[PDB]
Amino acid sequence: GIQGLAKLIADVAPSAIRENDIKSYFGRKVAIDASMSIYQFLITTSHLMGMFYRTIRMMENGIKPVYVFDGKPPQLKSGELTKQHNDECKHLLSLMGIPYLDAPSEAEASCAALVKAGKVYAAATEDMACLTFGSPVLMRHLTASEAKKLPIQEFHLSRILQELGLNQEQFVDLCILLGSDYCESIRGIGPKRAVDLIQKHKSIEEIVRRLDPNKYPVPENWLHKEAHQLFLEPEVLDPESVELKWSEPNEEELIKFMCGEKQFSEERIRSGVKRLSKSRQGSTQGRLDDFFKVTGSLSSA
Amino acid sequence: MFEARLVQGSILKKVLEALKDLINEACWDISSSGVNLQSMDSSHVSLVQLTLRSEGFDTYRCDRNLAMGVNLTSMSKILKCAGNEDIITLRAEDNADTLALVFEAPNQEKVSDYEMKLMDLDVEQLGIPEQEYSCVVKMPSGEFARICRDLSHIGDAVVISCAKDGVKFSASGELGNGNIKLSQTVTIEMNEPVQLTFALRYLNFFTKATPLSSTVTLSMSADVPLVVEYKIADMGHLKYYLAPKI
Amino acid sequence: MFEARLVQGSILKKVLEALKDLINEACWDISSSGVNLQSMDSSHVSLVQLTLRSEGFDTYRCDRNLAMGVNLTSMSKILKCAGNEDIITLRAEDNADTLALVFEAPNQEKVSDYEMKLMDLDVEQLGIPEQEYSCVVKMPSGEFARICRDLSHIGDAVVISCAKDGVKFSASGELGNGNIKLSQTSKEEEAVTIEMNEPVQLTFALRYLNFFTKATPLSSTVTLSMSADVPLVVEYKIADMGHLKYYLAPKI
Amino acid sequence: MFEARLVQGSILKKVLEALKDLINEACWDISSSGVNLQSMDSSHVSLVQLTLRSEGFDTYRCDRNLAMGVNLTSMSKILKCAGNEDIITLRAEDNADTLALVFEAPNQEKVSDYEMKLMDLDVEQLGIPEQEYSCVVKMPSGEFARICRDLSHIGDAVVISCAKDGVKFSASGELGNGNIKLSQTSNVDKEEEAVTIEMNEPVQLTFALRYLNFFTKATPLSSTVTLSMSADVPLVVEYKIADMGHLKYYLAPKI
Amino acid sequence: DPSGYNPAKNNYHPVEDACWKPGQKVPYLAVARTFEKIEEVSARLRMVETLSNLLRSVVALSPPDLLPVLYLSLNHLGPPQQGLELGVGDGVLLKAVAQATGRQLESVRAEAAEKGDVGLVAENSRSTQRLMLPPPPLTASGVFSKFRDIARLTGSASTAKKIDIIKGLFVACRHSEARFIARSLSGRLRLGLAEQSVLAALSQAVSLTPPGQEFPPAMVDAGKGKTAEARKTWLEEQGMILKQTFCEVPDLDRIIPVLLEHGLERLPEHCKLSPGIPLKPMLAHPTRGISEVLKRFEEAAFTCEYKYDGQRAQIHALEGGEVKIFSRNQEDNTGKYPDIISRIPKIKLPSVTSFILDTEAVAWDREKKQIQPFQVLTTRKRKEVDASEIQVQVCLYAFDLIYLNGESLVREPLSRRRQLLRENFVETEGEFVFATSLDTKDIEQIAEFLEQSVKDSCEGLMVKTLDVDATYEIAKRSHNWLKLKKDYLDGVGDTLDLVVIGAYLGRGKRAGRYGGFLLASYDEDSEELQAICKLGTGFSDEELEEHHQSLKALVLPSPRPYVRIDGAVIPDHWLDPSAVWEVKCADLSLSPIYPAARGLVDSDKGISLRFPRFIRVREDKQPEQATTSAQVACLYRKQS
DNA sequence: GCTTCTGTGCTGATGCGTC
DNA sequence: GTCGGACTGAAC
DNA sequence: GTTCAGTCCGACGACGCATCAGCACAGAAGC
Ligand SMILES: *O=P([O])([O])O[C][C]1O[C](N2[C]=NC3=C2N=[C]N=C3[N])[C]([O])[C]1[O]
Repeated sequence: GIQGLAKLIADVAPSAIRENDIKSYFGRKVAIDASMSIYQFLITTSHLMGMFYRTIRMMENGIKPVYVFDGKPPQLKSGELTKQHNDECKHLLSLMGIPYLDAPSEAEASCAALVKAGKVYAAATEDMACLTFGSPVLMRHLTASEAKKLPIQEFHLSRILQELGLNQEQFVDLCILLGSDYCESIRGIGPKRAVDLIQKHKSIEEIVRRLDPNKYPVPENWLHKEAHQLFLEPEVLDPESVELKWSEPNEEELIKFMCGEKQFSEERIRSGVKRLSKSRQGSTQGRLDDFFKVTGSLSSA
Repeated sequence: MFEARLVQGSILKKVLEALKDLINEACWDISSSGVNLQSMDSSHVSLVQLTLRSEGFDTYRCDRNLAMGVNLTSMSKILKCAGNEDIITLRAEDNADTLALVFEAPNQEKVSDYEMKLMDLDVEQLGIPEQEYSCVVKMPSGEFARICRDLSHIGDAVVISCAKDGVKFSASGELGNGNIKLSQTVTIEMNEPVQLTFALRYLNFFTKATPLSSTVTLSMSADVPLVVEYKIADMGHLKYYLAPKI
Repeated sequence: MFEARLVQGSILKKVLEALKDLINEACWDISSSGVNLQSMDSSHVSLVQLTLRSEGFDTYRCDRNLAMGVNLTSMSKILKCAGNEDIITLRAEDNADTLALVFEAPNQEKVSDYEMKLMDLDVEQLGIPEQEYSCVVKMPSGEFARICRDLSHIGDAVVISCAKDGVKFSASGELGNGNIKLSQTSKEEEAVTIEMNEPVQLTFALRYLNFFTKATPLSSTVTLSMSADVPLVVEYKIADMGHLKYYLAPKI
Repeated sequence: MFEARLVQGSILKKVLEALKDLINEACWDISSSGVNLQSMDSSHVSLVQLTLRSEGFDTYRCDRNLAMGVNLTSMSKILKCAGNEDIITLRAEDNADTLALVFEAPNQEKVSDYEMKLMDLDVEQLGIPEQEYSCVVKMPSGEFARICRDLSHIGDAVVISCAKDGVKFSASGELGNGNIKLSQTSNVDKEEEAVTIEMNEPVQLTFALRYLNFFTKATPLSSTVTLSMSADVPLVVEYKIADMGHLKYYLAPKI
Repeated sequence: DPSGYNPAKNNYHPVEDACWKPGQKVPYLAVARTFEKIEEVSARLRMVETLSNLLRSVVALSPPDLLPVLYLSLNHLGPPQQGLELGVGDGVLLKAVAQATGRQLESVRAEAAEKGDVGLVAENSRSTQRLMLPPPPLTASGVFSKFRDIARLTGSASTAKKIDIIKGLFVACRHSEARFIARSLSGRLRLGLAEQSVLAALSQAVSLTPPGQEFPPAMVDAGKGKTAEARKTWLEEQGMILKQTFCEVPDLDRIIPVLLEHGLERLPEHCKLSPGIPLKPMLAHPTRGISEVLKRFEEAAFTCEYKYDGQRAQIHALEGGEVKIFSRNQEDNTGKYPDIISRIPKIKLPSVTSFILDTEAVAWDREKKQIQPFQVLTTRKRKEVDASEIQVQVCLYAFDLIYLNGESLVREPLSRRRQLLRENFVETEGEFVFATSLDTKDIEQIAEFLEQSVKDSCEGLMVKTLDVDATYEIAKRSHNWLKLKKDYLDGVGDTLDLVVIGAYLGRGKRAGRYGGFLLASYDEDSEELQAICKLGTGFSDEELEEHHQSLKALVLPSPRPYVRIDGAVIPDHWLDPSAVWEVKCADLSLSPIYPAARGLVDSDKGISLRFPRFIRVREDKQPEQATTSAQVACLYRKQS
């Protein structure tokens, strides 16, 4: 994920940072990036053990998960300088009644495309790439285990963009300059510079050309262009090409193989498939803004 | 400048006893029309509307609309003193951080006044549209309250069934299940049959307002927030809006 | 299977409310003669015998003898939601897994029903032989409860004394001893009558009396029976329907 | 050697309960004239004085002047164990280590008895002079009790100010401020329900609401009470217990 | 008139310069004036002088008021064997001040935080709450009676009863006694002087003016005509008599009355040591390594001992069959281990009547047959003595002998003591054993036994001499045994490098600056800082001043979201995390309060440092480069 | 049915004793 | 538990 | 004759059994 931009926001605009708790997100469809999620699940069935139990935990509090898998990754600076366990996760999605999407590229772009088009209200990832892809709401830290307390952090892209006044492209350029996975950035100018330089020079291209000293280490191959067009219009699937629906979960089909390929507590898994199934009797309660429009806010003098 | 006088002060006690609990901090909008207040609850699953028209005020003056944010637990503690039949009078200055209250006893003997501190509070407001409800039930609030309490004693999911032939309330808990019915002897008006489900984890908080009015009305339609409404004399009414349990 | 109806639902309301703090689960035994419930407490120190005779109700229909294990706290949470004046009805099947409770209001605008989960329990049944208790006393219930509320306030044990024309409660502790004096009366709206054989004195736990005391609205008159070192019998006469009998161990 | 029977034991209940909250151990002096109870609080802020006279007792007989040291808690509970209407008889003899209480019921069939352990007690005696008071007010017991029960929620101390037009309470604190101006019940002399003020000079002072909440407990003995306030002087609150006695309280000011 | 009472005047006369008449109970105002004169002085021997002046005055005018004014300076409320304690919190005191001064709690808390001292804010303020009677001036006997009443009064609503009594004492102050009452109630009297120095000022007073003189005192300066140096030599040899007399029997209730009624030279004739009274146990000195042990014990033939991680226990067996068990800090802990009291028939040989022994008690695994950590012992229950259901078993390790069959052994060589220990008891495997000791002067076996101990679950090494200085008497030197810690023996230990996140205001000597800190580890799989410990020790005065002067501008008014804290103390300031401080740790442990490292071993229980110590401000780093919770877990695994 | 409260735990918050 | 801190003694 | 050398005193820290406070509600009493 983009280096340090959470720090810039948490120092300049904590107001768009909303600490909230799990039961506040009832009914919500959530677009989960499968790649970073299975990556933390590996930290040999442990990747499946998190894939089972974290999915259960989400289902309990009205949250409907949308797992999005990666396609062709773009020309990473590190990566351009196996799917046995990946498809192992695709196996139990159908076997537990959860949908699987496959994105044309980095699934964080396809999760953000889904959010910005109304099909889903929140995502599930730790990386701010989805905010930079235009997702108005980011929901983070959900995928953590039950003991690691982690209340769930909202970010509001609309509020962030409004408070500084600096548009989406004037937020993509921030991310690139502040240190993306696509290229190095200018290690000679501090991370605090990003909001102020964007306020004074709302592009990376205008930002570099004004100051040309030997002390300003702009990238040796200056990929601060190409990432801007990538985050503007990434290689994503059509959201309405896949109407999300959450199916009846299997009561026995997973467990007949689950303890079989990886010997583990029968009682935990059988109770898990029961509890996730009973949570589907909930997921019911809704919210007034869906029925009645916001006339606006009324401000006291 | 705000000045309103009201001989029926005892209803304000009953109003603030109900509003306080679902909304700890709330904002009145004071207008030439009289006083109103709207706010949503914590989960954004319900909201309240208070309406009181200026027609019922013993004297009123207002040069412009005023927005006053107030903690309702403070007003409840204040009015836990004011006497059961007192005249209640409210006053405010053009830009003050305080609201004045003046209370006169019926016997003129015990005369009280207070001056509370305001706080700055801006809250979101939702503009409810006018609509007709496929079911309207009009019935005494005291039985409705008892039924809601009796059902959340067992289980939190309530089903409310409304039709020409009667009203039904169904629920169940880990101990088993129950059903209650009401017969036209309660009055029902309908256009289409409706049956919905809601959470008594808000209806037993709603039914606090039993002292505010002798009867309640329930307005319902398919996939629409239940409206529970209580009349306030001639001066106005109170409404609650609750999102359905899909 | 059986079906039973009584117009005065308050009777069974109180019959339940008397037992709720004694035992949390018990076997109700229902037969064509009537309903019986014999059980010890949570501590073996006491026993209850509750009996309701079939002819005491307005309508009774039992064709198969049956005993159900019952969670009494559950039925308390049932009946708390109904008015005292309503008609009660109970129905049971042969496959004893759910009981139907029906509430019929005197204003017929409301009639309601509830289905409760049954349980399997085996109460340790015992035999209670009837015996001539060397002292027995009948008295009005309201003061007997007041006396218990008073004596348990100063201490945890009470000593009865039963003489030929005089009965006394006593309790002693840090703040002193309290003596409650009863003299026989022989007519008024209520009377205390003594059926003596030999004089006696016994001791009992005031805590279990503080629980027993909830049966007071079920009867005007309560009858207390004892001998040397046998348990105290306490009977509340439940109309012409039957009786509720406590049996409480004496403290040595 | 002491014996004292009184028909309306309800007064005795009410006064013991009303004293419990402020003091746990106190002494009666019993004499052939009657009974007195002077006591001080552990903070030595609030002084109480009870007086009973023999003509208020129905059957009173004291020969030797005897001091009874008594813990209020045990004897208050003993009268909680008694009916209101019951005829109560205190009994003891010379150097008796135990106090006898007889409780008599109107049914003749119930005649209960309670023995209290006495204890050694020494109390400090203080000699507060009777004097004029700059302001005197008679108020219904309920109206002052309600004023204080209310104002306990607006602050911790009340700024009283009496005057010829009407007595003012005022206070301030965490949630705001609150004023109560009781006028004088002037045009209609109801007696049972009146507020009356007499004043040579106005007096204005500050006082503790914890102790006012402790004082107001004697409200069920009389429908009215009287307040004596004077500059720099401890507030006198008085409860005239019919024709059996007087109960008086002094409150150290917060000047 | 005590308002000008001046014990700083040269040549104090015990009766002529006092400010009350004899027979009267000692005015507490003078005790307060004298405490204010002591704190105004820095020189320790001048403080012992001024306290000796006042002890002499008391035994001249009002001998019975001796015992309380000791505790007014010693702050203790009785012999620790009784279990008496004041049991009042500093919050309760701050609310009592708010009631008695009439000031609201927020302002008084803010003032007390900026001054660091409840006693300073007890003055300069009034409630104007005028009583009708001006209060009786407190006596030192009365002050002590009210403090033991605060200790005695407990049960439901007890904090009201405590608040009332404390209010009463507070409004009865006259000039400056209130500050010292405020200190007195916290258990933090901050007098600048302690037990040994009060025993010294006592010894000087009771030697200048012995008891048994009738008034007016016939002798005032028992050192008269002697030169000050030879006076000092007589003072200090008498002071050593007193100290040894105090050491053989800890409680002033056995010492001070017999001191009045028999006099100071004949004290040991009555004061014999016996089973059933506890005795002051030996202390240990921190040494870094074996060359230091060899220079300290060059002439001293010495032996080696494991330092077991248990609790210190003294056992005192009477011939009638009752036996008691006592802690280091003197308390009666008997009935923590009633099963040991059930074991007494099998432990001693049939030829012996009574004894006193010292032992380390450690919890023992019955089927595993191994040691377990101090975190096992600390969770052991305390109040109930119920032996029917025993959860955690115990085994004993001997390390010294005090008393056998009617002979005192404290005065003797460790050689004859340990001989008589071995030759007069029976060992019971899994119940009670000798600590293993190896009897050599070769460094190899010593560093071998070091390794064997650190791998046999023990803390470090204990070193004891057999005869040279070996005796039990504390007064000559308290530290006769040596502790060889692993902590610096490795040259550098478990060093960690932690970011600053928060600061605590200073108090006492530290007041007017910062006084404590809160630190975080880095959690890179969240990009956030996990609070790991509070730091309060090992920084010097001028480097503390440098830490403050660097932190002054670094505050943030809000908590920045990059913090994780819970249950741990909410800090007085929030700090932007710009520097890292290298610190040292003694052990990792599973904190039920700290969030850091939760779930890497145990799900909810986080990790924190036993015995944290600051070391160095690591000025070159960036915050995220600091230690990770995964390394912290790795170290914890390596502890087993 | 209403009143204020009492008796009811359950969970939270420190004081003080190990080291 | 533990580390620093000010001062009298250590004794050359 | 002063840079060492040792005492002694209180700065501060981490856990955890006990044990009481502070809502919070059924409950009963009071009416
Ligand atoms: O001064 P410290 O607290 O570090 O050390 C004394 C402490 O060590 C423990 N101890 C373990 N084993 C011991 C021993 N002390 C004496 N002898 C042995 N053999 C004990 O807890 C002491 O209090």
